[PDB]
Amino acid sequence: FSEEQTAEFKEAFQLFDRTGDGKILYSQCGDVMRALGQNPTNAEVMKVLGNPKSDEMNLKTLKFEQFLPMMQTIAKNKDQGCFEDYVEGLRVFDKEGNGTVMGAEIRHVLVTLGEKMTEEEVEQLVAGHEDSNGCINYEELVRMVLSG
Amino acid sequence: MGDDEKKEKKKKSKKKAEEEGGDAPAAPPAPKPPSQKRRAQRSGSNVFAMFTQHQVQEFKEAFQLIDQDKDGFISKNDIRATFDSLGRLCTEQELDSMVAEAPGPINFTMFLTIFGDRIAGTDEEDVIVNAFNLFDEGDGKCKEETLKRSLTTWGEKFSQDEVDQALSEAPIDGNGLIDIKKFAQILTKGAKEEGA
Amino acid sequence: MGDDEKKEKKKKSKKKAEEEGGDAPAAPPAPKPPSQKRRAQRSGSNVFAMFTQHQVQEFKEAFQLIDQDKDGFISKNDIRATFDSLGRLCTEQELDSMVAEAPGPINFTMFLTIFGDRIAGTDEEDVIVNAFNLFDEGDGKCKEETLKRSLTTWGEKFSQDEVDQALSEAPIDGNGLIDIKKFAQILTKGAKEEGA
Amino acid sequence: QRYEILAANAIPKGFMDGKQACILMIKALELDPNLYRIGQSKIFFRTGVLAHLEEERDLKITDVIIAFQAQCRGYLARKAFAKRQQQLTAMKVIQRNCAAYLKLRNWQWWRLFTKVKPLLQSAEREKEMASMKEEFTRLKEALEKS
Amino acid sequence: EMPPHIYAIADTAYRSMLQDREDQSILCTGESGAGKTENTKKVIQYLAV
Amino acid sequence: NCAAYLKLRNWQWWRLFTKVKPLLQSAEREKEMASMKEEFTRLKEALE
Repeated sequence: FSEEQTAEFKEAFQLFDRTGDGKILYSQCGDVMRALGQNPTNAEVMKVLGNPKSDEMNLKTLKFEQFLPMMQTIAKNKDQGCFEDYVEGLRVFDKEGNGTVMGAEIRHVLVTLGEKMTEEEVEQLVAGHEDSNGCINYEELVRMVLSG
Repeated sequence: MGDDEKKEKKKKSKKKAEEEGGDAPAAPPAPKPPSQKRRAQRSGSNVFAMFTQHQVQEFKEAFQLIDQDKDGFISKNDIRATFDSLGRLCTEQELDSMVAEAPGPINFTMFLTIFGDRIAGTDEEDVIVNAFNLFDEGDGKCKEETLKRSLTTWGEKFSQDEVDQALSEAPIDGNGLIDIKKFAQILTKGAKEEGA
Repeated sequence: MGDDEKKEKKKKSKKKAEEEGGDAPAAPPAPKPPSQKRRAQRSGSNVFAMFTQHQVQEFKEAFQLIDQDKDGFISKNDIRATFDSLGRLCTEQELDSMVAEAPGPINFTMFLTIFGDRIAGTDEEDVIVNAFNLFDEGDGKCKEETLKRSLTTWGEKFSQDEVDQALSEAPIDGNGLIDIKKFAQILTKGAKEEGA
Repeated sequence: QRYEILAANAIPKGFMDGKQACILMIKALELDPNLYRIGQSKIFFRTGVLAHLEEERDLKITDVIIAFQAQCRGYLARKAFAKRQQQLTAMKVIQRNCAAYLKLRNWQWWRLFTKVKPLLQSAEREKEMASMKEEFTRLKEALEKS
Repeated sequence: EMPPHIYAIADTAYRSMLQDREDQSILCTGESGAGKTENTKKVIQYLAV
Repeated sequence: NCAAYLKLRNWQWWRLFTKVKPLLQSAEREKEMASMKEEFTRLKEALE
């Protein structure tokens, strides 16, 4: 990364502290990273954190040359998707095959699959991209997730 | 030169901050290099525009019982008078801490930036309120015992003397010190009693 | 040492009130151990609109209107030719007395020294709406019979003369002297000139 | 439209019949022939199978549907990070404060702006004036389409 | 992991219904004091939380 | 007040309010932002 954007990252680190000495909680790693032009899966991060459970996930600490290498060690990346991948991967609620997507079910997948979203996380991604019957045009729901 | 602007502001800046490191002694305070006027600009600072119609004239709405220089002022010689007669204070040690909101003419065109400096001067809300509102989590507050654990065990460790005085004083309000208000006792919207 | 601050506390006077009005006090503070002067506060500045926002603006800035010869004081000849420059002149005696509402040098400060301090006179307009607005039994008006019968008969009494003068001025409509307007007719942003 | 990417390898080429592509995603995590059942719309499962393969489908969709949920988390965290982006030097300011606490409730510019501050008009107002004109038009437009 | 129980069928019902949109009945059988009375109040204890 | 119109309209240090005294400003944009203020809530409230 250039020193420029890394300075912005130095701040996005610096802000997020606890005892006042260059110390970020493991928890915050992916989220800060996400804002920093990245969407690293919890599974991706968990690899480069060393499999904590909720306890030491909440308790263990990062510092900057643990954070910034992690950022990088995901950032140069492998599979990360595009429109064509995500129209199929968001035709993912087509109910008959309809070019529009299932309202409750888009919420449920988000609770029910891998990286279990809260209710909160589910509703926010979905809401108001359905119609009266609760059909979501995914062809657009795709671009919404893929840019913003 | 422009040191003329700065003699009028060795009068008025000095309004911030040259003797400020008082009982905690002789700090690296406000600098003479002109760019640094904008480090004196820290958060908590609102200054309303010149022909204000009035948030600035509200200072006329109290003007009478404050001023010094009445073609219409409060000079050095008026927080190095008035605060000893209006809001707080100063030892030669804390001299131009508080007197660093006037070491030189608070004209009406500076009353402007003294209720400006009221909602500004000493580390105001974004600093003070948020000192603990950032340790805090949310629509919340901080735990009493944990704040005792702080004050003594975290950083420059303080004495018993210091804790006891700041204990009987601490607004313990439901097992938790009401931090936002321990700071913003000094602020909101319902009093016209002190400082000014 | 701890003293040079306190040396300075005396130039307040040298341009505000005191150089006329030791009447409006310099209030002694500053006891040498400078921890002490935190007891000297003026706690509680509120009542109805003391600086009312369409009045005391004008008064003070009518120093820049009433100082005609542009000296910095207000002479007998200032108030006069400046009233003549509007219209209705006081006689030199009426003026002399109106200057003698202060002991002599009515300058920029002595002017406002008597101006603000005089907080009393007539009733407020919203009280004056309550005057007949509290007599009505609903949202309605005031039957004219009741305003005539009252002014003459009840409590403090008028003469016929006193009512008839008030009656040609009194906005009768629908046998109802709709009181809200007559109140504004007597006392809104009222007439100039009569003081200062 | 869920199991999809259990076989990121099997399905490509834009779009693909529903029903059929499901056999492609389902085979790629073993999902034994006798245990899942296809109608028009409903899928049916035996005791034991559905659900440990739904669970283990969380384990094997990973690849894109975890990388779907990831994009979501992304998009959201952008907006939602907040809570610790702060305290550091202000905590150290609590210490500035505390070394001086003896002199804190003890403060200069406290309350004298705000009791005669219902009684006055002209307020924030110059900040308002320009942006009030902008506010006036906007407020009209937004009410209209509601 | 959610196996043969009045509950088990009741989450089969609770899931399917909402997917398929075909309405659901849970019907006990069998003789006197055979716990229709209860296996019902279990479907009650199931959905209640 | 009624007897004050009959009598107290008469000192030297009270009836000085208009002629050249609305020339001291601090009322212009308020005249607009009184009427606009009423419309401002009439616009906010109905929207929300």
